Amino acid sequence: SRSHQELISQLLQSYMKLLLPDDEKFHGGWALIDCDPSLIDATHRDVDVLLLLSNSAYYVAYYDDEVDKVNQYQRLSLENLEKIEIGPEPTLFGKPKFSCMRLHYRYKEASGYFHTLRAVMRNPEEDGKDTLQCIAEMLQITKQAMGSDLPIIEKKLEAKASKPHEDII
Amino acid sequence: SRSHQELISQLLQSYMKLLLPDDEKFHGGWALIDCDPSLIDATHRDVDVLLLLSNSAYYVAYYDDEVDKVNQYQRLSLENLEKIEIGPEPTLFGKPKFSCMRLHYRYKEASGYFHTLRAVMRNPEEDGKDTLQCIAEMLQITKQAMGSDLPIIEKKLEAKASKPHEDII
Amino acid sequence: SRSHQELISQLLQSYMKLLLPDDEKFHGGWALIDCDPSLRDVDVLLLLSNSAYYVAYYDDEVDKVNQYQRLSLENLEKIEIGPEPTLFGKPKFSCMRLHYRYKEASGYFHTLRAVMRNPEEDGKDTLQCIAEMLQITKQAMGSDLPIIEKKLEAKASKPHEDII
Amino acid sequence: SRSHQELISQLLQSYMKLLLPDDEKFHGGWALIDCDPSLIDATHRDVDVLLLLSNSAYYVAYYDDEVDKVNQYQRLSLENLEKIEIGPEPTLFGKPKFSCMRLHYRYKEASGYFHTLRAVMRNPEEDGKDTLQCIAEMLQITKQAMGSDLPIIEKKLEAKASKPHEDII
Repeated sequence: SRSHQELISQLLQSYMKLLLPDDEKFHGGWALIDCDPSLIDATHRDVDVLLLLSNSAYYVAYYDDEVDKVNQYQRLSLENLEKIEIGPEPTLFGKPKFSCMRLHYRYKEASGYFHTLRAVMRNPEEDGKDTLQCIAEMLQITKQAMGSDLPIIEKKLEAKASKPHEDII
Repeated sequence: SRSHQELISQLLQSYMKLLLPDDEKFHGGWALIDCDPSLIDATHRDVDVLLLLSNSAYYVAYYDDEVDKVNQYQRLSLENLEKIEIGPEPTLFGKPKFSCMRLHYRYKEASGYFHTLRAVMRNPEEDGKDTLQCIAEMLQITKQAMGSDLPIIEKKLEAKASKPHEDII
Repeated sequence: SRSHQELISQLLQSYMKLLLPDDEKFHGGWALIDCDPSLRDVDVLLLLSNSAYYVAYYDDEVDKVNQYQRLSLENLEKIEIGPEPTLFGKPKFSCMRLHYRYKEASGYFHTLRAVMRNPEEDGKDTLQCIAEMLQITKQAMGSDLPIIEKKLEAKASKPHEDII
Repeated sequence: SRSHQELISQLLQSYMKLLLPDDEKFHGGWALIDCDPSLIDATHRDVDVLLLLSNSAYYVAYYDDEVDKVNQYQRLSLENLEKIEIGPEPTLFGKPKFSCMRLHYRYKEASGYFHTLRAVMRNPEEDGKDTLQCIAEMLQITKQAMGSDLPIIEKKLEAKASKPHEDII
């Protein structure tokens, strides 16, 4: 009775209804990599990051390095997204290799909390800046529909780690 | 047992795993609206469209207006995406308001198949062209990463309908 | 007798009159560099009127023009903007390809890039802008002009011939 | 003997040497129109303006309405160009459809001197903002290699005329 299309369709419906609250509607989603240098071990390893955008919130979810699972998750209201900075990666040595985007957010009435992300670039000689500008512009345009401005600022990224990230529902 | 946070994270990883085939990775996804005049009824109601991009394919899902679920679903290999056109909407009379994005694809080795999409915008004084240029750009580099090319063309859009779309897994 | 100023204004008047035919208005002009390999930067002057565009190549060691073309906007088929068709490794910068009909034949094109001071600068925005003026100028006078973003082909244009 | 192409070649050569000082190289040039109410001849028309850019200077020339003749000529050093404002034309009433470009220059250590220009080309449909943005971006990129930075502000333009312009060599 039920066809492949009907099954994959019903799966899509159910999962838009499970991921987001009833009042929220999907706008955009991007696969990204964590750009902040972590304080763990030597071997350089890409941390997958998922950024999802609705009409009223943006979602940041971090993936475990080796296995397929989510280590850290956050639903963040758009009003608390203060500013976006886009510029050369804050490496601890060498020339910056690519661009990263830093999303600065308000948490428990405080600043110093930020996510620094870059796009998955399969071409080594590709900057990645265009992709991040596009993402920032959609975050901006969406926040503006709520009635609030969001500055997108081009500048060199400060080599600093943002206040410990806590999980948020 | 598991916390509220643990369940949400689990649902998320499971979703991203089910959404695409084993070998594919998610790159990006966007909520859009069908831009071409559809021939069931000639009225004023937006047809919602979901566009997903993997490393090897893009996915187009049309939603029923009455209910929040699919009416049509297509997985389309990136090899078959011929070109993208971006210009003013093909209005049957008078001034075109917004820009639309036309994705020309090859189906059963035949051409003349296309999706015409636009962005959902909360500012009537914004043509949405930048949002569409961004999406086209990600489709372009993704295809360039797999070895081929994808022309993005700025021109006027022609006042013709696409060949009927068929569901494809 | 005339002043320094009066002479300067008269020179400018005379120049804009001499630059183009009686029935043409100047719209825009840009200093560019040849992007294609030749069979040392070659300076290129591109000029735009209401009905035509002008391409003039400069010799590499002397201040002189050695190739000059007036091309009607109706003969400009399409514009391609994308990374330079290099013969080695990574393309440094974007180039703009102006495809034109010459005596009812295709395969003729100029590949040009912007004069860019900062080495960490693509120069794509500058070229997008030039193409946008060529587009609207042609559209007001005649047919539409496609601007295509893609990777440029590693082919060489059909030999350029001079047009008055 | 000398061919036609040879003659136009030496005409182009000598004249790009007569217009500019010996150490100045032509970057760009645009035909524009005065947005501001004329002060020399009060009545409303479309005063032709030529804007030329070299590596160290920009040139502004006002043509006479009836006969083609330079009524006002200014060579202005890029260092004295402090800001560029873009946005709707300054009217006394109602809706401004097209946008203008206001270049503020410092003259004899004093401010309040500006040129308000708009693009010649357009459809009544388009505001002409994109063109002026491109010009602004060439003036910015040129001055910056040479000197101090140049901000481009998007804002409403008062229609406040700018201190009487004096001819400069």
